Amino acid sequence: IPEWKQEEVDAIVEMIESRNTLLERALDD
Amino acid sequence: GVPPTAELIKDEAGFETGSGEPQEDFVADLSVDQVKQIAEQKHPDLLSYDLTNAAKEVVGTCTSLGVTIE
Amino acid sequence: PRVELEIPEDVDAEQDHLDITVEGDNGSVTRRLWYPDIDVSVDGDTVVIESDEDNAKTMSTIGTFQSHIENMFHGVTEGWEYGMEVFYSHFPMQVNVEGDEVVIENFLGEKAPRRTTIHGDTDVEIDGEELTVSGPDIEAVGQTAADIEQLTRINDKDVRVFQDGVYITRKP
RNA sequence: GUCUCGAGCCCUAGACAGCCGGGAGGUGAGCUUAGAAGCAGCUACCCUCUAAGAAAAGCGUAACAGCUUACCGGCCGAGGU
Ligand SMILES: [Mg+2]
Repeated sequence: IPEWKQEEVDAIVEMIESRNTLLERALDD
Repeated sequence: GVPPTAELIKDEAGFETGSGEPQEDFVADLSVDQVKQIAEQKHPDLLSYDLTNAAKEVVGTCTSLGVTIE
Repeated sequence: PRVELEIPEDVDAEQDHLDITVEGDNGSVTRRLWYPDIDVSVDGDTVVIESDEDNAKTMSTIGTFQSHIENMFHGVTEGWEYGMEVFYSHFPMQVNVEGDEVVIENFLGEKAPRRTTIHGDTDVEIDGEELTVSGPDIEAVGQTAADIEQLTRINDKDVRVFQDGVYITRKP
């Protein structure tokens, strides 16, 4: 798991609380 | 309708030429109030939302010519 | 290895020895697929290309047989289309289809007509300046299309000045 | 050509390739120059919007334009380099 993917998955969660597979991994969270 | 940034710096500086070498040779000079006024003019030209980020684009032409900000 | 190919609803493929015959609404294409230890079969409605060996030389043909079958399916459904456009500069070249052979006359100012031959079933039909080679057997079509362009081969002079001849425009 | 073996790195958080889409603005960087606007030459090579996008890597133009290349997204699906 590369570092940039994790910084992005967490940045998408920052705009859910307030790639297509990177959105899905942020939806289940 | 609104003229370019390259032609807007020569009005409120003094000089009309650039330099033989950019950045290294300091020719023109600007200030704090002398950048926030050039930001009041450009709106459909810039992609920025804020009035803070709109200033960063004007500077992105100045340091590459030879301008020191006070 | 084994590769299972799904045959469409419009398609029907029959086997007799090492020969594969593919029938459909556009025609019937018969082919002979042969190579060491590779066996092709029809499991009711699926085509199976299987061999006990996994060496690169065998894998080369298993792959080639797949594209020979997959392309035979397109042959009996939609068909194969090669588009050609006749080009001339100074001489009024005439390309007319006579019998089971396409003929070109007055090429570069020649008294003698340049004639090729239509391979198999393939339909070569002309609409003025255009020509469209069509048929089910890609083997015959691609070759009949080639034969036409190649018939205007000029080795004796510079092709950059002497550009006369039918060329391929559309590749499927 | 083909066979066997080891090594580092990438990959279902979807790799490699291919096909599609996008390839943005401040801005034609500035100087040189009648002119040069990614791409003659000198020097710099900076920041906005964003999922990306070079002060442009390769061609192309008298110059634009055009075509791509880095770079992002999609399709696909298994190993790849
Ligand atoms: Mg000679």
